[PDB]
Amino acid sequence: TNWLYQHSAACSRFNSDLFYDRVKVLLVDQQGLRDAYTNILHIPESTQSTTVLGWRRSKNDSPSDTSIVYETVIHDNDLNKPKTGLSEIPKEIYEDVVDEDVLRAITEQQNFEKCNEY
Amino acid sequence: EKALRFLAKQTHPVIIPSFASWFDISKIHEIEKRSNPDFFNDSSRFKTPKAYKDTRNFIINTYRLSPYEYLTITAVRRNVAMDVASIVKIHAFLEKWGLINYQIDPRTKPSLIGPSFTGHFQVVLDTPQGLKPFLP
Amino acid sequence: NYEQEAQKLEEKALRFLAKQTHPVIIPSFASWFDISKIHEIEKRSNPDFFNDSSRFKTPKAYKDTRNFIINTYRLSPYEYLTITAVRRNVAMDVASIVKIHAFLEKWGLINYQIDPRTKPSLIGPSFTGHFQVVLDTPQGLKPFLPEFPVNLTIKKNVYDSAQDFNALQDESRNSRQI
Amino acid sequence: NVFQSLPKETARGVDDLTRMEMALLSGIPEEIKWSLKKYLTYSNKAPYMISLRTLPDLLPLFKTFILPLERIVEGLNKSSICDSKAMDSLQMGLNALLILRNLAQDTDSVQILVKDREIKSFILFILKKFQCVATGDNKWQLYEGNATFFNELTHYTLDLMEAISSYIAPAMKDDHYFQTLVSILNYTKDRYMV
Amino acid sequence: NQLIPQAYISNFHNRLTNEDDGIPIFTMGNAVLPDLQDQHHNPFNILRYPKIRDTFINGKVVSPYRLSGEAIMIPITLDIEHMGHTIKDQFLWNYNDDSISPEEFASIYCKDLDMTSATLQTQIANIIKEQLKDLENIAATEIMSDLHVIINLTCNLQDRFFEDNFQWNLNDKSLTPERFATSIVQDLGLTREFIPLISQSLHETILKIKKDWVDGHLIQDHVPNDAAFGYLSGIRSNWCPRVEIL
Amino acid sequence: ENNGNSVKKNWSDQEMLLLLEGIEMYEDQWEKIADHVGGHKRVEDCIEKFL
Amino acid sequence: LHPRETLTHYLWSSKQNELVLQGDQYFNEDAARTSDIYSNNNNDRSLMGNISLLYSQGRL
Amino acid sequence: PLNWVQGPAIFHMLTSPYTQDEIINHEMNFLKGRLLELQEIT
Amino acid sequence: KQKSIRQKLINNVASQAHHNIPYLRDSPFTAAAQRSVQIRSKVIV
Repeated sequence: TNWLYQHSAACSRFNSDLFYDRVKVLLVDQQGLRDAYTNILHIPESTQSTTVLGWRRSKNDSPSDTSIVYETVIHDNDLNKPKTGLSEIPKEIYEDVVDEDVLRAITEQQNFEKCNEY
Repeated sequence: EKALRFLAKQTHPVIIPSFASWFDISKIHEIEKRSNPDFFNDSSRFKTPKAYKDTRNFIINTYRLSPYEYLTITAVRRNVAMDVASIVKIHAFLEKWGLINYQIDPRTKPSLIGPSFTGHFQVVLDTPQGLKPFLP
Repeated sequence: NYEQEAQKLEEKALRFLAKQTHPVIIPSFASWFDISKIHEIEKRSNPDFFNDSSRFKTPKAYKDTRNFIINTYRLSPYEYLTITAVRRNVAMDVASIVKIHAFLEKWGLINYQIDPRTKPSLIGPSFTGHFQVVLDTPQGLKPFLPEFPVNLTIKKNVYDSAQDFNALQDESRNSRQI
Repeated sequence: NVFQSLPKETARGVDDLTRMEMALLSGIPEEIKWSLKKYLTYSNKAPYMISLRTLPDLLPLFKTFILPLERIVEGLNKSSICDSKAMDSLQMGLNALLILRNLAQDTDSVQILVKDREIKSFILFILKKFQCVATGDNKWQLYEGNATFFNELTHYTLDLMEAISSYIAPAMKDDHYFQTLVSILNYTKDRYMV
Repeated sequence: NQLIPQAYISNFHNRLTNEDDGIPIFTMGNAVLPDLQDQHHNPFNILRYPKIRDTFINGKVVSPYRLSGEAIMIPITLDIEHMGHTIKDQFLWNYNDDSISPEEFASIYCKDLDMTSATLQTQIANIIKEQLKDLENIAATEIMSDLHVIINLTCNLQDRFFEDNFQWNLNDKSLTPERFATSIVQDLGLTREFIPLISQSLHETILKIKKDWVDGHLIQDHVPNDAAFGYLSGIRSNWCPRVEIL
Repeated sequence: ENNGNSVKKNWSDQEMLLLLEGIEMYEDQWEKIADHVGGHKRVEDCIEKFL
Repeated sequence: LHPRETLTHYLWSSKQNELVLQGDQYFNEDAARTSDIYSNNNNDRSLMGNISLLYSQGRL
Repeated sequence: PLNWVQGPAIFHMLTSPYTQDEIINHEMNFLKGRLLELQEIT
Repeated sequence: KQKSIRQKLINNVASQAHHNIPYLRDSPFTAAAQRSVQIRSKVIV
């Protein structure tokens, strides 16, 4: 006895040790790194907003206006459901499942992920 | 005989979504049978279904100690005597179907180190008669 | 509690924003290019990534090495980027990465020889218009929320004309007036 | 100290030759219109610059707007051109046809166009469509609103036939060109065409 | 006016020979780069950083250079000493593709290092042709019968030697070894310099196992080492990766 | 006055007077006309205001 | 013979012909001597956009 | 081989007529202004 | 004085009127005319 709990605790403390090691190097102490070949500051891709959607047009309030308003906006679908992608699954996989509520939920999550655009 | 003592002592309560109701913690069925047939349809002598059951139980039991942290591949690989070509195919399976990476602290999932993203930078056009902006 | 998390997300978005200091000049024929999607011209110029002949030539890795060279070129626009400077950072074959770098140099996206001081400017699009770029929440700066369709504008900016839009001026000439 | 030795021959961007060469390879339609208009200008002002003998990679670039014109010619009998896209392809095709006509009287860019076995097939197609107008058959009745899209079209094909007429001097018995043009001659009323 | 141009700065070899950056090619607020802090859209504010004003001062003027069913990845090593310093690097090569010549890539590689000695372009390419001739029938194998080998893998980068031990199955072609190389770097938090190095150290071990399978025909599929939890049911892994500072 | 004015395209009486003074001085060379207003007005903008 | 693609052809071609015939209206005698061309007509878009181009060529 | 050469003098007149008789009278003046300037080179 | 600048502006933005205005350059008569005025003369033999 006391084998599987010891191995699982070793796995959990190893994952926690790696999580405590990499974030102090990347984000806490000097906030990034420096490339040796080019003048590019190394930064993790997790804080970079890897996707971009289409353009949005509007109009100013005053007529005969010459000001150009260029800016950014952040959009997300409710910020609660995760990005566990069910969209990389062909439609012939989940056909012999035992329930119908899971057939509702998988298609709901696939529509949630295919409605990433506004 | 072995996981019953492990599941009772230091196991955090299970958070399961609605699209993960097909998952069975005891045995397997036709969804997990058809996804990775290399464990079943005589691919090798080492990819036995009992070792497959041991790994698919060990990963979902290793996640129960830290539900809010990202379960990496290497931390599973430290105490699993299986090929990494199968460890990745099971870890990506459980991440795709939303079991071991559903509700964690999202700053725990690592990404690739590199440059920043250029999506909001102002880029102009080289017109042969001017320098008109690119504003569609 | 919701507005406090929105203000924290706006503060960390101001922390990780990668502000612009130098302009990027692309030619007029290179207007078909987009960051996210892969165009049919890129699909037909290098058919080895899309015919699925080899395993080391995937469209995901092709999009990654397409974005990497362009990000490392646009973060430092004044530097002439070479093949050796990006070879030691990405793990791909030479006979295809030279094709990719020659594609990006041939179509004028990177390594473009221009001196913009001797060319006049024009006003192409309309004057009015709120040109806002739509980004997504990065996985890693999301709130914890132990158990929200609110948008946030990070940097507000105005321009008097396109000639100061080309020179990255944000009407700060009230401070540095002659 | 480094911004004082810039070469002035390439500090204005890339030159107009490769700019207009990449303009037709791009997908921007106003840029393609500008490139075809400037190539129509260069074909009148200096035909030796854009000749096929000097630039070998120029002959597939102009065929991509002339070869899909056959669908418009087959659809020319009725009002098939509805939007501003089929008209745009029509204008690009008739511009590139006149560019290749202006590149066909230079005694060096002619033999390669004779060796090209597809431009002559387009010429044969236009002559077979014009033979119905020259004869009076019921097939492919010409639309009167689209007669101005064809009267100025057939002259640029007859000019290319006049250009390639010297290199098809070995003629056969069942020659479609000699069968078509003798019926063209008995119908037309244009002095220049006769 | 008052616009900085797009090109004509190639201060790269002086940073290769700067003797402070982690480059193994040549031997002889508080942020360093303002990629997260604004400069109020003024150019002069970039001159306060020493890693950027050195690029503005010590720059130079160059000229722009103008230029199959299954890929065979062969790692190519290089070790040539010339005028005091050495050249030590490694790069993969597609044996199936023949679009670029090794003479042409050696000319590009000597143009990038700012040497132009007109003999290293032949000296590198002769070693490239020699290794591609000696390794022309070693990576086109048809490996079956479920070897399930063990791999001790080492990475050599500036007294920071990376070491790991894993059991690999070189029979199935599902997992990409480049994906395996970058998955270790994403977890451990290393830089992008190990991204070529781990895969180029892995393909050499793969071709060594292919040499053992072809030249000697040794099967040696006899009890690979486990921890009695995975494959072998002894009592019911091997090691862990680490970065040692030597 | 000699201080800085308000936001652009307001065109107070001083800025309207100095441009019509400079046109009667030079009649061409708009680089020498834009600085007579005070320098804070563009060459491309003073022509658009005068027209 | 066809009732569909000739009425959309009419609604396109007659609209383009009306846009061509309504393309010469701001260049009359008493229309150019007034000030309702230059002032506040940013919706016109034909003129008042090439003053940065004609000044760079010396045409004035 | 690459040789940066000056392009030919293209007669781009400001007004753009369509009749032939309003083009030749300026084209002859363009030829007289072009050939007398390129004659002194050779 | 401003009338001379207006005459130099209007007779330079309206003398062409078929290269920047889209609906006048997308006309069947104007496009055919601009194409047909660039016809190079045919040589004999």
